[PDB]
Amino acid sequence: FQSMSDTMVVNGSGGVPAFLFSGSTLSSYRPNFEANSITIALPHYVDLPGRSNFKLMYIMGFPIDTEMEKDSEYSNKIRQESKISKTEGTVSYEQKITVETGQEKDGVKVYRVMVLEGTIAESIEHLDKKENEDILNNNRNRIVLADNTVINFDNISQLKEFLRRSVNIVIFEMLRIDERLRLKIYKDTEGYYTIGIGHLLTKSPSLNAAKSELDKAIGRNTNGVITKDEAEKLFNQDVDAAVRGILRNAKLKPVYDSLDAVRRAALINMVFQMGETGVAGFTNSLRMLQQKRWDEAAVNLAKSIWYNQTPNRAKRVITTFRTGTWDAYKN
Amino acid sequence: PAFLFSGSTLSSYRPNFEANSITIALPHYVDLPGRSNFKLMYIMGFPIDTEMEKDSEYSNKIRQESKISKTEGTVSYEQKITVETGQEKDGVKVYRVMVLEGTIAESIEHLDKKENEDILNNNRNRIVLADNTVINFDNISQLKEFLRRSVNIVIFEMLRIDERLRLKIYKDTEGYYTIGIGHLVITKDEAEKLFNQDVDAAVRGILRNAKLKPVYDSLDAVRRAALINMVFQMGETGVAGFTNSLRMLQQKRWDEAAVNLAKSIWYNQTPNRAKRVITTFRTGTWDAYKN
Repeated sequence: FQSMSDTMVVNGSGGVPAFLFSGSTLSSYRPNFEANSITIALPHYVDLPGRSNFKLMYIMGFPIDTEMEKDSEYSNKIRQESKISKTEGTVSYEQKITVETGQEKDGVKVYRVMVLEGTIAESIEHLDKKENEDILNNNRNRIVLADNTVINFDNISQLKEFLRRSVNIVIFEMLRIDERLRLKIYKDTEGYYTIGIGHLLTKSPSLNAAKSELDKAIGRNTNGVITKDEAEKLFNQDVDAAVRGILRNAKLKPVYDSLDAVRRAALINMVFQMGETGVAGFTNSLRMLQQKRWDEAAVNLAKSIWYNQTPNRAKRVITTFRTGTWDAYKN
Repeated sequence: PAFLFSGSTLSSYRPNFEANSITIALPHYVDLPGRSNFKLMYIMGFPIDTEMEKDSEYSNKIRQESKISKTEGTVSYEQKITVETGQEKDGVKVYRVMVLEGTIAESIEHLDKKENEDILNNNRNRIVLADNTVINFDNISQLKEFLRRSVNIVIFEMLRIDERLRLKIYKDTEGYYTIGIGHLVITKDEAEKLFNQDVDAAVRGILRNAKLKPVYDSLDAVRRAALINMVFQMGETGVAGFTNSLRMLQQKRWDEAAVNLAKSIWYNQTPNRAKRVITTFRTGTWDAYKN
């Protein structure tokens, strides 16, 4: 006679998903269903609010997104792929996104939702969690865009670095307006050679020393000129160091992680302007931001030499601290 | 339910959908053949059993509890059982199936897999019987002891005849202090547990012995009892020294063994027990003991 033994392992190319109920899911939307705790072990189907072709199946409290070629009752229709590349291209800041991990074969798709309708910043933090490392490393990782098209990534690292790019362009564009992008070396007000977006090259008065330091930074013979793309890299590196210093700061680090990445960037904006301890010495204005009283914090920030010395820039940053969007930057 | 999708399941049922595919990540509902009130839901290769008082599309009606004692009752060894583990809250039952319509012997071996320790230790264990009633067990050890008591029904009667069920401490025929059933005051229950333990021992000792393990695999449950019986009397090493007769079972030829056992000093030293065991070996039945 015949005994079936079913265990845990997933040893081959059948497309069974690995660690389907591991890790955690970040969701900005709660399901409800039933009052009995012990039936989340049972399948619960629900449509995602305001969407189409986006039925979810909840099980063990996790959302699973499911697609089928053959017409189905509980499965979604197959989603088309986006024309946004995985290697380059980005998704815009004001769109939510859904991050998934899982499998597909012969017109059947089963994907564990890791991030349900969250921001790019939130997803970046979420996928970086250690508990999630197992499910993201042994499955196919994709992003389901707002328009319900899909971007498939070759690996988790490619996705998160895609997302790293998606957030970082915005701080670049913003800072381009406030500080200027310079693709040739230029000597600034005090007499320091600079390039890109406010990147100091050297503490030496020699242009040659600057041209040499720029070469050292880019890793080629530049002759004092760089491309928009290299400038962006230098910027990203500078951003990363600015966030570094914000964490080593006792007054900035707290108000930092308590803001949405848009406001976090408004802080980075000041850091680029008046240095880390200058911004640090604002004190009273930070606490009002922490408390999420934007209209009041904006009023205190205006009461400053900074608002006085740079009116137009200070308004854009302050309006960015009111409405946690990039509304202040247009045209 | 802790570890709900951990360990392994043994099943005598073959589902009507593809195994080992992405396909199993979607739920499948089967209505177990021949069984009334026995809907199951498969997910990720595991069957989940559910009871709700409320009327439902993919659930079972609340199952009646069996009147069989969880502490000293048995289920007939001729019957398949289902073994489940899980939780109950507010009229709703969620049980992961560990053994689906398996024999008692199959269940005992499967519930001993270390991969299953965590889940049997941390949820409620119950047997769903052939007639759809259930025995709920206080803890998994009690279940294990229940099963063990159900397969040993026969070997117990055999050895209680040959070696006697003694409650108060008596002296074995070698100076050894012996209680229960040839075990080196208590109640008949306390003895039965010791016996289960000593049957475990003998079987473990038999497998671990090079000479006995192969000849033991080529035996049906009844002839196994005969072999276990011999080990209870003389030990693994003594039994294993019966190479002549011993090989005749590994060639499945009896009768030629029934007399090549009476050749022994063993037969001459304890003729009554030995004729019985020999007869048991010959017929592969219990007709030597049923009196």
